[PDB]
Amino acid sequence: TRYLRLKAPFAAFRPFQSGSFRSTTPVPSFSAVYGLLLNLAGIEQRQEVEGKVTLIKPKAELPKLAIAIGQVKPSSTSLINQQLHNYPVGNSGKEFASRTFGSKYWIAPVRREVLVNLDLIIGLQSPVEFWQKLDQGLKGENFLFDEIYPIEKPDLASWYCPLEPDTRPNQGACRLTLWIDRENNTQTTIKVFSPSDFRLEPPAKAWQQLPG
RNA sequence: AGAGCACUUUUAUCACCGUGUCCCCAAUCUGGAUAUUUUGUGUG
Repeated sequence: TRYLRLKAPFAAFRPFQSGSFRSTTPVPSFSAVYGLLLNLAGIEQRQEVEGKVTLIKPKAELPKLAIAIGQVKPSSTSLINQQLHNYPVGNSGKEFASRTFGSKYWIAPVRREVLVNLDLIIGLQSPVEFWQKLDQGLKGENFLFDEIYPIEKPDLASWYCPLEPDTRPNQGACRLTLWIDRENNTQTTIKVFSPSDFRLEPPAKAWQQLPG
């Protein structure tokens, strides 16, 4: 129905299972977008549990919505190499096995990278109740978001759309994730996405319906 | 409350040492601002 714009000076979207060296994507993943939308709604996550894993999210009940992503200006990236919180991968021993109070004791720096600027025009098709809840949360009683204001109708920009095995893409993102829980599952099938540069509204294929 | 973003860019250090821009030189040589001009006119 109605959509909104946002911007931020710095951002970072680390792909999962990156390993030692971290990376990022020019466009935030769908799951991160959904998490941001849920956080702004003022509704907490369905899971309240603590342990080895803390993403136990059954899909039994969750508001339905369709999400599109826009991009107005390409952004470069930079890298910083300071420190990282290592997880032991070797038998190791000594001091780590002595104290053992949330130890994470071994430390070794490698790398990581961040973005230079972010400005997106996010598109949402949601029921009226969810939009009203968002309005109440924004107006009522990690350097990721700076400010938000709905300027839907003006300020056109490019969009993204999945591509079928034909022709060739340009300036396309590497990987994208729809739904994921950090345990044994099938992850997501569709990975490749490409942008299209045209002024008017995105096509019907651009909108993607999230299972959650 | 966004695929949970911490635990690290950390601790010391003289670009130092000696070194005359020095030694001679002329702005020199001549030239009539010259030629004429009444402060005149009257008052106890």
